[PDB]
Amino acid sequence: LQVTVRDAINQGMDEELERDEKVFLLGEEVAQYDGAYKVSRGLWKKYGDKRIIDTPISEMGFAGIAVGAAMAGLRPICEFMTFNFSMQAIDQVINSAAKTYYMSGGLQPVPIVFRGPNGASAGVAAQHSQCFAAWYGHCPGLKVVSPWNSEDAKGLIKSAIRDNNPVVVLENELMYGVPFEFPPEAQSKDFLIPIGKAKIERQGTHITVVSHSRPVGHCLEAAAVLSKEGVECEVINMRTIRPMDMETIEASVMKTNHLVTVEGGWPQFGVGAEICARIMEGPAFNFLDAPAVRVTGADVPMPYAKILEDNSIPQVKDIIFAIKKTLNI
Amino acid sequence: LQVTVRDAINQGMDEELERDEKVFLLGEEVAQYDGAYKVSRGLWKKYGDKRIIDTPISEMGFAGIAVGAAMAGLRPICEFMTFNFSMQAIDQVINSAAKTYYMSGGLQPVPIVFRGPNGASAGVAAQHSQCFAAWYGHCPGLKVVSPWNSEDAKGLIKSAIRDNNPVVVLENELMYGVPFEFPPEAQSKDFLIPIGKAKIERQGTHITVVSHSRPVGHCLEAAAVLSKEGVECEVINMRTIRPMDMETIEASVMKTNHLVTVEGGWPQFGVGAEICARIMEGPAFNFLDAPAVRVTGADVPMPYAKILEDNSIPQVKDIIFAIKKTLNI
Amino acid sequence: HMFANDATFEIKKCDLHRLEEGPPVTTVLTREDGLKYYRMMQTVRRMELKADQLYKQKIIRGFCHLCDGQEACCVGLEAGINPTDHLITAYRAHGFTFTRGLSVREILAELTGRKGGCAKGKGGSMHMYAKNFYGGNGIVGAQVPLGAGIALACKYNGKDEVCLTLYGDGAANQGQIFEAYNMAALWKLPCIFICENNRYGMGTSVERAAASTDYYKRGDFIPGLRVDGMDILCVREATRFAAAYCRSGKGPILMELQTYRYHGHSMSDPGVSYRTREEIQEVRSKSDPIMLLKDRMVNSNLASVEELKEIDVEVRKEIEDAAQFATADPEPPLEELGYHIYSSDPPFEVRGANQWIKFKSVS
Amino acid sequence: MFANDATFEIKKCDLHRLEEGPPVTTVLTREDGLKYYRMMQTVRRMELKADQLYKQKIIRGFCHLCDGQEACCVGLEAGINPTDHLITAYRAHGFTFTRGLSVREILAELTGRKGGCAKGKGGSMHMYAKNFYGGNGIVGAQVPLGAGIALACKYNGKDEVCLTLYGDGAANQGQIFEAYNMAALWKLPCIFICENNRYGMGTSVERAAASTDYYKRGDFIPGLRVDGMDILCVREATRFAAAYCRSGKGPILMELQTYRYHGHSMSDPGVSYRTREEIQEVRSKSDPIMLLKDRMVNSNLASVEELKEIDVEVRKEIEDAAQFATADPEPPLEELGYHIYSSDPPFEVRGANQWIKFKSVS
Ligand SMILES: Cc1ncc(C[n+]2csc(CCOP(=O)(O)OP(=O)(O)O)c2C)c(N)n1
Ligand SMILES: Cc1ncc(C[n+]2csc(CCOP(=O)(O)OP(=O)(O)O)c2C)c(N)n1
Ligand SMILES: [K+]
Ligand SMILES: [K+]
Ligand SMILES: [Mn+2]
Ligand SMILES: [Mn+2]
Repeated sequence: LQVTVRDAINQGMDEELERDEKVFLLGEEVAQYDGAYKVSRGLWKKYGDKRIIDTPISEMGFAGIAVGAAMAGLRPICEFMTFNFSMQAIDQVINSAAKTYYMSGGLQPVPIVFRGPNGASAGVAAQHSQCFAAWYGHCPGLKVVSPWNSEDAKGLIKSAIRDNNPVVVLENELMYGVPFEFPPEAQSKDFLIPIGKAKIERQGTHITVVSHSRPVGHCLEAAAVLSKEGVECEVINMRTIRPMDMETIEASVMKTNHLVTVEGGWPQFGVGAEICARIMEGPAFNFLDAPAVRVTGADVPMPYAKILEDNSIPQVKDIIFAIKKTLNI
Repeated sequence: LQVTVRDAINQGMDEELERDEKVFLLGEEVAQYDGAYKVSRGLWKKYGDKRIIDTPISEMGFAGIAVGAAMAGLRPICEFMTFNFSMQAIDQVINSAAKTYYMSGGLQPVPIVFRGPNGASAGVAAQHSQCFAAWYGHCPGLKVVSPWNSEDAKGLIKSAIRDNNPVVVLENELMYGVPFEFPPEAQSKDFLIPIGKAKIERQGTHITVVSHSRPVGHCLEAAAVLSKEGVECEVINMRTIRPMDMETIEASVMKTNHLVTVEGGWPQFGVGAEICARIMEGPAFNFLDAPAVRVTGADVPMPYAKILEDNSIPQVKDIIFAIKKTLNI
Repeated sequence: HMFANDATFEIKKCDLHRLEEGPPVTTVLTREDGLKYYRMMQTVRRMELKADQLYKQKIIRGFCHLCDGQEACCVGLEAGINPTDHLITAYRAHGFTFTRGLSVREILAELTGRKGGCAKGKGGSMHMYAKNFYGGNGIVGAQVPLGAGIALACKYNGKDEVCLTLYGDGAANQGQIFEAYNMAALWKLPCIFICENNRYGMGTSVERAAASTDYYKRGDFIPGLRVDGMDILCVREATRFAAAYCRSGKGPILMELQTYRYHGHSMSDPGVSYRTREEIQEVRSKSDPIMLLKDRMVNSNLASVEELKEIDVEVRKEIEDAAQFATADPEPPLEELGYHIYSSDPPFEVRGANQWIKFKSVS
Repeated sequence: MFANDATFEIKKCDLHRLEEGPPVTTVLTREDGLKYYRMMQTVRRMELKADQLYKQKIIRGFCHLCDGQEACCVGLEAGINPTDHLITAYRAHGFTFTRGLSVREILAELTGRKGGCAKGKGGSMHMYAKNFYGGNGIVGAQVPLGAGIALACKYNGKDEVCLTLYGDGAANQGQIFEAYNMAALWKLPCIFICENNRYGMGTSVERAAASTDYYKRGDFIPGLRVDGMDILCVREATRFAAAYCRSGKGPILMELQTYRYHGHSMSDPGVSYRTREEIQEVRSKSDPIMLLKDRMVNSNLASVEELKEIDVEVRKEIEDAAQFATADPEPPLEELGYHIYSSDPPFEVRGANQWIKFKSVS
């Protein structure tokens, strides 16, 4: 069975809607249009106006409505068409949702999920290509996840929905149409992926390569090329941005002695920045036989032209290059 | 003489207003109320309605108006009452202002300044204590500065105004009433501090201690204590968050072999994370005799109760503790 | 001496927007209700004046926004709704926290940042919650879409409950409020949008901030009414009318309460640079909400001057006790700094000011 | 012998808080008519060509076409001066041309080549010109920007106005209401224009807006509703709204009732939420170009043969531009980091790893 990332997210939501009547989905084009990227296809016809709710283009407003509905006991899935547009609403996510349980001293939970595509796409230029992983990751009171493949996307959307706190689910528009082998355990309505646990996608002994979202697939392509030359990469799919699984990265580097981080976002104050900082502060630092280094998007607003875009996002050759530098090969 | 931080910012704005008729100030209570924290006192009386504009509580809208005016050739200073309230307006800062010169292929510059207090204050709790240095620092097309003392604030506000691009000036409410010796060079109306350049506030041989904003004064106190014990800290005042002066920090570390970063913001994907990752990727890494480590705010939304808040921001004793851990003493 | 069981009073007629008929212009007040509203408003007034004194003695710090002058609003709104209705407001919420069911002790102990406060000292002045009371919100405008979503949940659950969603005159120019108006109307949410107009948004008068100062009409396609927010009986009647309107399935409605705050915007605002002491004194002498009710009750023989004086004594003594409690109550223990980050999760550790400082976080 | 000019009836505008609106008669000269016809036809053929190039994969990402709305960009330009200001959202190829860029520069921008108006840095959504501020991809964001440009016109004192355009979907953005309030408060010379084409992406006006009288949403701001298929209606309304703002009376809202023939963008077939019959009927009975053509021919301002000669010339202009856009080289990789900051010395920008450095020059 192969299932595309978009269909696995769809299954996730569909299964959680059927399971809990308090669950509902709102955002622009989610209902009658079947989803701006077809992720919510068929949900409105199955569940109706009350459960799958098309909104006007009013981000701060409908995110605050979702947060309010959650405070009152419902379990909203608030879609942002992309996360670039969450900027209009980010006060609701941070000040109304993330901080509230703590401010209220544990009286008021906010079981809301914010989801939609994040980071770069193909040719959509600078207002539409931004990655928000490090921005949302920085904020106490939130959980932030970033699936790569179809199992990732189904298991994490289901965990997000079952969580009683705000969870930000940073999808990827280019992964939506990619089919993946879909294990029978992921086909279950009970399939959940724990928030806070990274997954080793490829075992190896020479270098630890950590990533999230789309670039995980490029790290795996990189490791396939490298193992023809006798180099074995251990590739780690973070899954969760906050709280990140540093323990899994540390134990990997204690075996491999080397670390490269790979992300699609801007480099400064980025996800790689935190991983490197933690590795240096932590028990694996003395195990490092070379500095940990970061592979990232280029440090520019995203250009439109194809060749400029190609060179503003990490390519497999950029990953191989940083790995070779790290291994002195 | 002594000049408080609030008065040095007032001086800078007054001088630049007098120098250039295209400069103007807008935001909530800037004009008739003499500023929410009195930073714009006397300016409306001197310059009038056209130049010093009280606004409704409409952050996205007035930030957008300011960005439009800058595009049309004016030179606005847009005040956020605190940077917490900039979240409402952050799309205008990042998508309309920051990315525009690049998107337009160098046709449309955006000479806007966003300024206001940032970070913790006293007993203002979780929606009002957030530091945005790493958030804004992350973004290409923006310049981001964070003054500590009176000299810093005057020279950097003048540089921000003279800059042709969007500049975020992250002030500090608790610093506003603090008096500093104000040398002749600073009292001059030509006083400018280059954006991008850190300043060494104290020379030292044992450890490099790097900070921004209020905690710079806590680092100097910590170094005054440690000096009586034979430990000489070199204290670096970043001044600029983006583009940070990594060369200055590198040259210090190659001398001292030790690094502690100090900031008031949240730790994960914070300012210290980026410095730590740069120091590991750069030429100074091999000069480290210990891991670089970070002193930050506690990783919580800011609590109200005095004893809780006291333990949520870095204290002199936490800076001293980190330093002694690093030196192994 | 026999007291009247009830009396009828004239209340100011509401100005109407898109409504053919508004609340009644007379209403019946029972002696029992009179006595109860009088004690409630006096409780809020005395609590607020105590907060002022505590704040000056540095026992309260950070933000403290007082609502004295506005007690006809929290108390009259409470008098027009059910305990099972919902309410959300901004930061000037001490009176609402009380009318919605918290004790003066818990409120003041939260202001003083002690373990006995309603959030054990985590929240302070701006963030207090109670059942069916959603704060207590410190970002201007942000509670308006929250209140609209609480109305959506009322509609979704089908219990004929409504949500009262309060915002000030300064907040009324927030974009998200307009976004909320449109969705509430589109979906017919049982949301009563309430503008508490005390004439100033911090230091900015309504005339300097709003091109139109008819707040009850800003909803445009949403009907609205403008209500005398100094008159507790006026507020109660408008409220009963607005809640009946939303429960009938007709969708959202706006109510503007014309009221007044005797204090500055907060403890840090003397309140004199943007208005005169005579304006405040004339509002007090002419329209104080407690004085208005007291005169109605005495003149109509619903209560004696001596009965009301005795309620005042009882209330002032309660606030003295409550303040003794809040001032003696220990701070929360340091070890609970990390508590209540996430709901329903296993315990975990939170980093403090450096990596060697670790706080336990439990749900 | 053609007529030098002719007098035409135009539809009366609905008014909100105005005691008189634009005139119900106008004079169109032969000269102006041939000009508007040529411009509208150039826009139409440019858009059709973009659709072609998108299907051939020479344009990628976003491509929102304005065909059907040509009376808007051309009518708006016909009612303002070159020294007035205009800002719109991302459906901007027509306004980019009417504000003075060439079809060559517009199409080379869409194809991502160095001959583009932004050197291939911006693509479809982000094109700028003198007094034309984009070309804005975040819905509603351009409205406060327009009010700010109007703030600058007032500050500078030269009697210039700013036309600030947003679609029906955008009309429910909070920042637009924040902008109406401050523009009224400060009497800004801002003309708020809602280009109502009936759909915000896939959501009809009836499903997004509780009230679908866009010209009245400004509330305390006066408004007019205008037939945006009729270039003469648009021009007259625009002349009236600009005179209004120039006299110092502050902002005004104009709703242009118009229609897009294509989907929301190249990725939207445009038929899950409306019928092909709906579109065909609009185009058959109220196409903006056929409406003008009928006016000119039937009033002897120009001949069927004249207009056909303009069509042939426009086709050659569009063909030449397309040939250039498809053959022009991509920008050179060395310029990836250029123009991050204005008026600064060169610096280095980090690429995909620390060993990749790009020079950035202003
Ligand atoms: C988005 C935002 N902007 C600014 C502030 C600072 N601030 C807090 S209250 C306030 C004035 C609000 O006045 P109004 O809505 O009239 O409420 P009132 O206190 O008079 O009831 C301001 C400007 C804030 N908390 N949030
Ligand atoms: C804030 C924001 N939300 C969502 C989007 C995605 N989006 C782009 S255009 C569009 C529809 C806007 O429709 P309308 O305003 O009616 O303009 P039209 O294209 O019909 O002229 C949407 C939802 C966006 N760009 N910005
Ligand atoms: K959940
Ligand atoms: K500047
Ligand atoms: Mn007010
Ligand atoms: Mn539209």
